[PDB]
This record gives sequence, structure tokens and C-alpha cells, in this order.
Amino acid sequence: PPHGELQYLGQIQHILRCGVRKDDRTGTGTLSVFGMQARYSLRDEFPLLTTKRVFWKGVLEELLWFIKGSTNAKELSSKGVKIWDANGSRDFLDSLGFSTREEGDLGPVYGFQWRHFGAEYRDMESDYSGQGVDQLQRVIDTIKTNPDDRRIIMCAWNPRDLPLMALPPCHALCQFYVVNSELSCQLYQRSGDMGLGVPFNIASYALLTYMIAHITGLKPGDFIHTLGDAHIYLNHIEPLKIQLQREPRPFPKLRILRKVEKIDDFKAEDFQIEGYNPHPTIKMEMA
Amino acid sequence: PPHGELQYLGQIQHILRCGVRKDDRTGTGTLSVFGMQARYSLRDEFPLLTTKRVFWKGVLEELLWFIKGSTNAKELSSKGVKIWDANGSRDFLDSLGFSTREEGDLGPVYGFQWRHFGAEYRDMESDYSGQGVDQLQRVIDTIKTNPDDRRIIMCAWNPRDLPLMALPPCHALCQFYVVNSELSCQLYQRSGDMGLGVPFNIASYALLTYMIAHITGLKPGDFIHTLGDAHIYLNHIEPLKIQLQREPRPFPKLRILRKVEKIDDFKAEDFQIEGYNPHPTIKMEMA
Ligand SMILES: O=c1ccn([C@H]2C[C@H](O)[C@@H](COP(=O)(O)O)O2)c(=O)[nH]1
Ligand SMILES: O=c1ccn([C@H]2C[C@H](O)[C@@H](COP(=O)(O)O)O2)c(=O)[nH]1
Ligand SMILES: [Cl-]
Repeated sequence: PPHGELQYLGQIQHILRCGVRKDDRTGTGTLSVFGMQARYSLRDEFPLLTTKRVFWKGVLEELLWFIKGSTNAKELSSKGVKIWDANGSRDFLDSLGFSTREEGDLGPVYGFQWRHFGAEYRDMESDYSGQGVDQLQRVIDTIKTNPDDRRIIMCAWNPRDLPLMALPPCHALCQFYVVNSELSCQLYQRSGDMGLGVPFNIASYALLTYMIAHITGLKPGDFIHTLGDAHIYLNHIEPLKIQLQREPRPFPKLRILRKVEKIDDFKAEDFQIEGYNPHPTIKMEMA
Repeated sequence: PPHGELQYLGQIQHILRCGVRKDDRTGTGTLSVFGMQARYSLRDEFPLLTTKRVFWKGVLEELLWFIKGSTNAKELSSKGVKIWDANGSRDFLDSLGFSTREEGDLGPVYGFQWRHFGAEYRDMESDYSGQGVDQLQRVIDTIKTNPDDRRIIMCAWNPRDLPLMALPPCHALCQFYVVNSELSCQLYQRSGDMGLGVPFNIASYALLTYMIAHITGLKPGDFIHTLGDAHIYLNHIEPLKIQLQREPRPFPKLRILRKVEKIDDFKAEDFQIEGYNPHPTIKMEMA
């Protein structure tokens, strides 16, 4: 029975061989395929890639920051995870014509869309309690009451809010699915940087699934990752060919250390990755 | 190259062989698989299924009806297509608690979200011009000016609006992609009745791509159909095994009969399906 990591490595291989050359907004150049889908089993394994070290601290801390609805890069910055920092900087905000906005204000990105979809965004300090739709809690209650439901969706693509956003979300929607007591999740990702983004993104949605599984009493099933524009940046080709030579190692397991009742209650300390000794990190220049 | 239709038929097969029983509200039951993807080439052919007849005129009228932003079932019904009629009727509306709604008023469904995303829904009679995001035109404008864009999305899944819709959308979002003068489109369909609904859905989005390609000077590229809950109703199993007997006849072609430059300008008479040779319609009862 093949290693789950092979779905991912297979996709890189496919894009390297069949991707078509396609310029991008950043100017870097890509090899590009439109429309891909892979399936990672969450059953007694957590698919944290092993052919390079993935930023597990970043994934967990960033997901908790989404859960709490934060739209303040500094709030994540402070937990030791700098991934959003450039996007909240003075210069960049200015780049986009957001001169009035205070630094760190990312606008109505994921955390606001997850907890407050449709509320009038003001700034990153505002109290949004009980405004907009709480999609994350709705997904959880739907699972608890009607697992057969075919509309368990959370959606961060808000055409109305895109003008106000630092970055338009790559992870546009996700759907949950339950049969035989197993919770699955399919993410629609409109845009995937295969090198730097995608491994992080898989870990991030798998983690969401385990969290949701845990508070609804279900076992984690499958994470189905669907891609729009799946791309390898031209300058990721060499780092990736090195990656492609390494041997997958067993995926870690993910242990949740205490029974947790509300998704809001999860703390970073609740979670232990166990058995993860990946091949070394591989830097890939950000585009 | 294998017939495109085989993608669909092989999905039916997979669900028959591999799907798991899952209940729905009707008490029909389904076999179900979560997460599937098929690719239909649009180059010089049009995937209107041939192993049963597809309701092409329903497809074309319905798509033109969405493009106008209509949410009134009666406007479609006057074209000879009755697919939305039940959902707009006095008894149905009452069943949803829209006791005071004019009959035909579907609430903010596809047409409204496509043309007026995020406007406050009034009724099916209202003038909406100027309000909401005209996602369909924005997608068009973006294809002409910035074909490389990885953000060309139209979203019908509006959590704010769901409580007011006759039905929640099955097609939650679609993404467009351009490379080498070819326009592709991926649909994310959260829920697919494989027998009754999917061959229709496929024709629908293939048609839309053909329309947009036309007005932007592009060749049709690929249609990628992604599915969440891909299901066969138990009372379709037998009809489907009849269908699987049949061997696909070359897909017809779509000719568009005149130069049209605004998507609103398309009329049904503008389109000819040429060389469609389906086996007979197979009746499949609505769940
Ligand atoms: O979680 C994320 C965020 C971004 N990206 C990549 C995809 C693109 O390369 C780029 C976003 O830029 P656009 O697709 O918007 O051009 O970052 C990811 O892979 N994952
Ligand atoms: O364009 C459409 C609309 C509906 N359905 C099917 C999918 C489900 O069987 C049902 C919708 O019911 P829910 O998924 O909302 O329960 O209709 C389609 O296949 N295509
Ligand atoms: Cl990483």
C-alpha cells in the first residue's frame, strides 16, 4: 500500500513533465497545470511531509490564529511565526492603496471570514462578536446533528471583501463529509505554490480535520486536496529535484493530549506531533 | 484518445463498486464517494453526454436565465423549461416559511449571486443594477486584461443568503484559467446526483466556458468537474446499468452562429448543437 507522500511527489513529477510555462503576477515564471486532486489518508497517520521539514509550529500557530478570528499579523508574529508579517507592513499596505490602515491589519482575511462572514469589516481591533455568520461553529453543529448533510461548507472567498484584503485567500472553500463515523474534508485551493505553499497547506487542513473530528467524536477519514492553478515556480525546480531524490519516511501521528469541548478552547500545548524525523529543510525563494 | 464520456461513466462505475451506503432525507438512500475530479476536453467538441439524451434546451435556457440575474422561476418557465417551477410554488415557499413571497420568487439563487453578489436581496421583481459584485462581468474583464490571473472566481455560495434561498447552491464556485489562448474552467460542485443532475451540470459549465471563450477571443480549453458528495440514488442503480451497457457516440459540436461581444447579448437562437446522436432518454425519478 503506497506512502501518502507519493500523491504529492507524483504531482510535482506530473507538473515538471506536463506543466505548461505560464507567467505569473510576481514575474517569476511557473510550470502550470489547471485542475488537480489528491487524497491523503488521515487514518492513524498525520500527513506532515517527510522529504523535507515542514514548519509544523507555523501550521499549528497559524491555524489557532484563524480559529480565534484574528486579522492582526502582529498577533501571530508574537507566537514566533512570521509568515504574515510582510503582508501587514507599512510599505505593503501602501503598495495596495491602504494608506489609512494601521500596520498588521490584514483586512477581512481567513479568521474574519471563518467566524464573521458577511459582517462589515472595520479594523483588526473591532469587536465582531455575534455579527456575520460563524461558519466554523456552523460546520461543527451540522456535523453533531446531521452528519449526512451535503452542505457542510466553510468558504473564505468573499467577492465583497476582496478589495479590503491584504491577499485574496488561496484556500477558497472547504467541505466536510461524514460516513461510517469518519470525518473527511475536501479543500478547494485556487492557487498552489507546489514547492513552498502546498506541503504547509496539506498539514493545515489535515490539522483542521483532526480538530473537528476530535470535538465531534468522529475518527479522521481522508483529506482531499483539490487545486486550481497548481504551479512550480521556475526557481523551485532545483530545490524540488533534490527533494524528489529523498525517501519518504513514515508519517508522524498527531496526538491530542486532552478532551477539548469547543474548538475555541484548543491551545497549542494540546497537540503533540509524534515520530516526525523528516529529511532536512529545503528553502525555496518566496515569489 | 479515449472518449471524454468515459470519465463520467467510469465515475458511475467507481461509485457502484466503491461507494458506501449513506442516507438522505427522501429515504431513497444513495451510494456515495467523497471527492472526485474528471477532465472534459472542450477542444472542437462539446461534452453533451451521448449514452442518454441530455436536456440541452433546459441547459441553454437555464444558463441564459442565470446570466440575466433572474431569480423568478416564471421567467424560465415561459421559455418552456420548468425545472425551477416546484421550488417557486406557493406550497414550496410556505414549506420554507416564505409565506408572504410572490410565487416564482426563488430568493437569491444563482442569477442573483452571479450578477449581484452581496447586494441585500429584495425580491425577484427589483432592479439591482449598481448593487453587489457583478462576478460574471468581472471574470470576463479579468480574462481580457489579465489572463494570467489565478483569482478568476465566481462564487454562488453566500452563507449570508442561504437561509433565504429556495435551495442552497450545488455549484458553490467555479474558477477560470487561461494559458496559450485556451480558456479552462473548474467547477466545485458540492453535491452530485450522478444519474439525474451531473450530465446536465457538465453541459451547463461546458456551455458557459464556450460563451466566455467567445466574448474573449479564446479557444475553449478544458472543463474540470470537481465533486464533493458524488452519489447515486438507489432507484437509479438499475437505469444506470442500462446506461453503462451503451457505448458513447462522438460528442457533438457547439457552433455559435454570430459574433457576440457582451455575455448579456447571447440568445438561444445563437447556438446550434451539431451532430448530437444520443441513445434514448432514460427516465430517472427525482428524489
Ligand atoms: O496558503 C497559501 C497561500 C499562497 N500560496 C501561493 C499560491 C501562489 O503562488 C501565491 C498567491 O498568489 P496569487 O495566486 O494570488 O497570484 O502563493 C499557496 O500555495 N498557499
Ligand atoms: O444542479 C444540481 C442541483 C442539485 N443536484 C443534486 C445533488 C443532490 O442529490 C441534490 C441536492 O440536495 P442537497 O445536496 O442540497 O441535499 O440534487 C445536482 O446534482 N445538480
Ligand atoms: Cl513549510
